[PDB]
Amino acid sequence: ALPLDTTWHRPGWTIGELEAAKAGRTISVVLPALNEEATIESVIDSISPLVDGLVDELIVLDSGSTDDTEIRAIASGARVVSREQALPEVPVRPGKGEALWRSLAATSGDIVVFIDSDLINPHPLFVPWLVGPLLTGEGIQLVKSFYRGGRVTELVARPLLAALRPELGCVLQPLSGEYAASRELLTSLPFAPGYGVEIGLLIDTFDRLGLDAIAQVNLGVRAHRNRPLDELGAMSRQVIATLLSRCGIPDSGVGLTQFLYTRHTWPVSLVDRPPMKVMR
Amino acid sequence: ALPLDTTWHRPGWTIGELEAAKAGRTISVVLPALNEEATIESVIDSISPLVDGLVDELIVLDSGSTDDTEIRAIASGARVVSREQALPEVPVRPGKGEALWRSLAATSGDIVVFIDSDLINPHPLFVPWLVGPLLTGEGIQLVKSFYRGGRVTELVARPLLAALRPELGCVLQPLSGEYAASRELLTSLPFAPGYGVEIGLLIDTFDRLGLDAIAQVNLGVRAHRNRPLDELGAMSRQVIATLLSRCGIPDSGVGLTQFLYTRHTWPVSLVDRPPMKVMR
Ligand SMILES: O=c1ccn([C@@H]2O[C@H](COP(=O)(O)OP(=O)(O)O[C@H]3O[C@H](CO)[C@@H](O)[C@H](O)[C@H]3O)[C@@H](O)[C@H]2O)c(=O)[nH]1
Ligand SMILES: O=c1ccn([C@@H]2O[C@H](COP(=O)(O)OP(=O)(O)O[C@H]3O[C@H](CO)[C@@H](O)[C@H](O)[C@H]3O)[C@@H](O)[C@H]2O)c(=O)[nH]1
Ligand SMILES: [Cl-]
Ligand SMILES: [Cl-]
Ligand SMILES: [Mn+2]
Ligand SMILES: [Mn+2]
Repeated sequence: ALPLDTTWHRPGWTIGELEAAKAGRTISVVLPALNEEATIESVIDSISPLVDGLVDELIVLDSGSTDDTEIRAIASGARVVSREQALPEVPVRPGKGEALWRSLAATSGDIVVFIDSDLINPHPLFVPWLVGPLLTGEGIQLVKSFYRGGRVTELVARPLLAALRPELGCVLQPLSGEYAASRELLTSLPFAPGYGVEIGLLIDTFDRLGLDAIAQVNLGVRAHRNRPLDELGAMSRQVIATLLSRCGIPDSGVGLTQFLYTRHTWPVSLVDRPPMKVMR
Repeated sequence: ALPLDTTWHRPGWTIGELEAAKAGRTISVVLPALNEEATIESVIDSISPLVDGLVDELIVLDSGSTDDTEIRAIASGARVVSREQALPEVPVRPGKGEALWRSLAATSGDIVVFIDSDLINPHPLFVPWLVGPLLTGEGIQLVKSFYRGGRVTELVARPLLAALRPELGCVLQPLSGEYAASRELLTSLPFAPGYGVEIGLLIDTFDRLGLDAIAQVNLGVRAHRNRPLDELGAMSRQVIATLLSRCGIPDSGVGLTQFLYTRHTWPVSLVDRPPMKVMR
């Protein structure tokens, strides 16, 4: 009933059917992680039984952790790849976008799945639920999750999309960290910096391929790290810079300032990474 | 230390000094109210001792209440003015902006003060603190309050201003409902609809008069009705339509939709009321 292919109920497919449907295509899973020692093990454990079956590859992309993220992820059997290791010829910039962009060079799967590493008790059918529409459908090259409280999503991302790309008004969670896409699409698109990366991929995919190429899947309920409002403001600012730029609007480049009563300025970036294709 | 005149500490002035400084100028106070029976009395009580002294006029602008707002405000001694009564030649539209715009025709003070009517225990020096810089300073024609959690302010309004009008980055509470301004300025400016009205007045004042004409004052701590996120999303959407329009950006006019799992669409308006001047 939406112009967008939307699975509302627990998808039907079994692990075996999904695996059959691959037909020579490979699947990489990527867990970006910055200081997530309390949750990383459980996220890995939820996925690693799929490895050498439905999933051909799982990595943790460690984004500069100074806690025990790497040693715990290793103890869980995971290959852990630093930003450095992932693309050593290019100096490292901070932010999630960079980490995901670099993960394209550390993986070789025809389909790439992203899952956040701060999730509290993730379901082991997250990945199968997400590759469903890529594997069985035709035309689909991006799958976003939705769930059941997304303050930045509900107050910033979705109202700005109603304002400037109303066609995407039917995406329920445009900022979701859990999503899958073809390598062909991801290495052809630029990667916005920091927390701008999801909203950039969504709009560029739509602008380049239209809605027919985009699916969304219910993953149930989502629980993750709840962050203080001051941190979310910084995030929101980067979401706005990236969204305005994709819509042709000039962004000042001036970072958000907050007065807690003292003055702090958060970084914002107007620099995207290019399509990973150009690094061939 | 800011390009904006900012009173950080309890203003010095006394009620008598402020009253002397009026020099023939009159002061109207306006309380917009939609279904605020639990708080309206205390807000009125906090201000009505100023009447016939510092304040020449106090009204409640009743915005269509179906609870006991009017009868309680009356029992508190307040003149209660409906949207109808305030400007009978023009049919009533919904939203806060309309109510404030109409209040310009129901008042005659050279200075107009707005105070929200859902405030929990407001301080009786709110109004004196707000008219301070209009009464004593020179050049000032708008005074906004700030305070000490403003989710729409911190995630939408202030980051969008950093993006599109960075000069206003130093306004700490651009959406505050407690503020004062000259009649000359207010009847010269258009009034954005619904919850767009504050952000519209701020940007138009700046664009027309620059920062020198704008002051802000600490009013301490603010407590008010906490609204559900779905309601705030609608608010945020109107804040965005109004902000984009003042910045020269085309807004789709498409209202926000939410899926709670069922589909609802909230109204958004691209229609401003004209300067009240044209209704002379
Ligand atoms: O520099 C960074 C920052 C974050 N992360 C990881 O990225 C994931 C999501 O980060 P988080 O700090 O938990 O973001 P959220 O506050 O949850 O933001 C939501 O909205 C963001 C904007 O789209 C998305 O990037 C997020 O995935 C989404 O969960 C987590 O596993 C982090 O460890 C990094 O790897 N590097
Ligand atoms: O149609 C309406 C809606 C609201 N109100 C009154 O306006 C005031 C503020 O409304 P509220 O629902 O409490 O808004 P907030 O969620 O607090 O929104 C904040 O941010 C808004 C956008 O700028 C401002 O309009 C508000 O004053 C500010 O408090 C209250 O006294 C309401 O009774 C009306 O009179 N008519
Ligand atoms: Cl291409
Ligand atoms: Cl004029
Ligand atoms: Mn998170
Ligand atoms: Mn309120």
